[PDB]
Amino acid sequence: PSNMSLVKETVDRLLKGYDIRLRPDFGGPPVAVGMNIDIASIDMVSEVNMDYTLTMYFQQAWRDKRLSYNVIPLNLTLDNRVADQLWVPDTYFLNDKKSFVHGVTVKNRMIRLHPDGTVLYGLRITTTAACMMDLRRYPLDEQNCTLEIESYGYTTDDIEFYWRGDDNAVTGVTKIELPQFSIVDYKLITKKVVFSTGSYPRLSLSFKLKRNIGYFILQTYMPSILITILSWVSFWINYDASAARVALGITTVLTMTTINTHLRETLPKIPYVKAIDMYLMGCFVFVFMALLEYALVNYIFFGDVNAIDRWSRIFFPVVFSFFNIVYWLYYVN
Amino acid sequence: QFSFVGLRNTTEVVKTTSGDYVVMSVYFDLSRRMGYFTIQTYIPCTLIVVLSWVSFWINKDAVPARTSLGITTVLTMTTLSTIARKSLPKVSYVTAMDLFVSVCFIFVFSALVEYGTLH
Amino acid sequence: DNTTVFTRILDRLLDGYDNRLRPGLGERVT
Ligand SMILES: *[C@@H]1O[C@H](CO)[C@@H](O[C@@H]2O[C@H](CO)[C@@H](O[C@@H]3O[C@H](CO[C@H]4O[C@H](CO)[C@@H](O)[C@H](O)[C@@H]4O)[C@@H](O)[C@H](O[C@H]4O[C@H](CO)[C@@H](O)[C@H](O)[C@@H]4O)[C@@H]3O)[C@H](O)[C@H]2NC(C)=O)[C@H](O)[C@H]1NC(C)=O
Ligand SMILES: *[C@@H]1O[C@H](CO)[C@@H](O[C@@H]2O[C@H](CO)[C@@H](O[C@@H]3O[C@H](CO[C@H]4O[C@H](CO)[C@@H](O)[C@H](O)[C@@H]4O)[C@@H](O)[C@H](O[C@H]4O[C@H](CO)[C@@H](O)[C@H](O)[C@@H]4O)[C@@H]3O)[C@H](O)[C@H]2NC(C)=O)[C@H](O)[C@H]1NC(C)=O
Repeated sequence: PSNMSLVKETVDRLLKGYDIRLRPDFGGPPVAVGMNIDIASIDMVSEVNMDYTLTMYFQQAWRDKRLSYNVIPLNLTLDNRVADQLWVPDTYFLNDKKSFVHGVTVKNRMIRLHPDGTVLYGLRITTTAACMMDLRRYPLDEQNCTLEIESYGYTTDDIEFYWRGDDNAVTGVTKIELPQFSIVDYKLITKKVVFSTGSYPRLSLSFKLKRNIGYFILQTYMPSILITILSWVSFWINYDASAARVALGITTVLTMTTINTHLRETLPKIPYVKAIDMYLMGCFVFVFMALLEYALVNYIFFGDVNAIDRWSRIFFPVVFSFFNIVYWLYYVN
Repeated sequence: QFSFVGLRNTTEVVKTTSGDYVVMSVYFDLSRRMGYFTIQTYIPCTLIVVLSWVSFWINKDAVPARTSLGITTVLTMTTLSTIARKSLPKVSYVTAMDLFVSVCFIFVFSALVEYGTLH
Repeated sequence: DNTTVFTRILDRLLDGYDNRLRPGLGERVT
């Protein structure tokens, strides 16, 4: 039990005469606050609010020469309740609408005073970081989202952020299986943004999310396309007696309206047509013009006619195919 | 929506950046209770599929009646697909329920175009 | 030695300060 008393006296010695107000090496070179992240999971991507909920094992290791011990050849890992008694980087996430550290069972948090002095401080954080969504190519979009770590009150003179490990500082991203997204790539940047007061440190973790078209091609595009095909069926019916053709044509726009109404619930209200509303409206225009084609041919016949029928029949599939080709080419790239 | 078949405990070591930890995982063997979804979705959509056959049994030229039946079926099928979408998350998987409703969808479409070619 | 001066200044700042009263109460607007 001698080691128990030794650890007790050493911890008491360390925490005695410790000023939380003073950063490590105050009045000296900047303290190199290395960082390390391990994304546990990306819970969801809220495009309506333009933000994503991310849960990560945020960690930040720095050196504090005061918290230096040599007698015990081991790495103490004190209770998480001691963090309030030690200096900590005043880190904040610039784009952070809402976040909290998990509390069950005890406050999820770590301290580990290594023998040299390196303090491995880590928290289990859930963040609803903000991410400006340019949903103009949606659903064929490549939304880019970032987390912006930055010190609040300290300038680059006093503090300095770096990824301990050039790229290994971020881990667990590959195993993440987003529901509607695929994390094509992630990059880590270490800038020094210059503000009015001075140059502040900055680390910008970035994820280049790619929308999973496999889900939405059947969820949204497939019904609309299928209904468009049904519109083509109208032309086959007849011209001598087309009272059925009018009914078949006019039902399709109602189907379109129902599909659109259900779709609008999930989407935001960005004014640009996006890749989705443009296609839905174009299909709406095509079916509407099919109804107008029926109107014109019916008026002319009751007012040569066979040629009008057949020319319309050939014209509609080819021009719709051109529309589909143009749209896919424009938005796929 | 599920039944607790049984529990199964485990204990292993997990390696992480901070160090080595022991993880106690309790596996709860949950078995799906399909009755609710069967009566909610499968039974009515299957009845829609049968309704498609009703249009087939309709005979004679009878263009207005055939068109009315065929086009009217797709509306209820679409509404059922929309309702099934509620419980479905945004997971990018080819869900069996989605496969089922899509099969019904293309079946009704095939029936309508079958009448189109017959006319 | 720089820290000693800094920490002594921080110690002496709050001495005699009563946060219940705004600066210059009864003398001028804050
Ligand atoms: C308490 O705290 C100490 C101090 O932080 C930590 O001790 C670490 O223990 C790990 C053991 O896994 C060491 O990892 C290995 O260290 C070797 C030597 O590192 C020294 O030299 C390198 C040279 O570049 C310096 O960068 C480093 O700072 C050290 O000065 C490395 O050579 C090893 O390299 C490879 O090892 C295997 C080989 O297969 C690979 O799997 C590894 O991934 C790696 O590529 C390896 O890195 C670590 O160095 C120790 N830290 C230090 C500072 O020495 C522990 O946290 C703990 N130690 C206790 C309780 O004893
Ligand atoms: C998701 O969206 C974010 C938007 O924030 C993208 O983040 C940008 O990524 C790019 C590329 O990684 C970053 O560009 C970087 O700029 C650094 C700063 O450049 C200055 O460097 C010195 C000061 O250190 C100046 O003197 C100099 O004049 C430059 O002005 C560079 O250092 C970076 O590395 C290399 O950049 C170029 C070559 O690309 C060359 O200067 C050098 O070879 C240099 O080594 C890098 O270029 C940018 O800063 C990030 N932030 C932005 C744009 O706001 C993400 O990239 C995106 N997601 C993906 C997956 O890309």
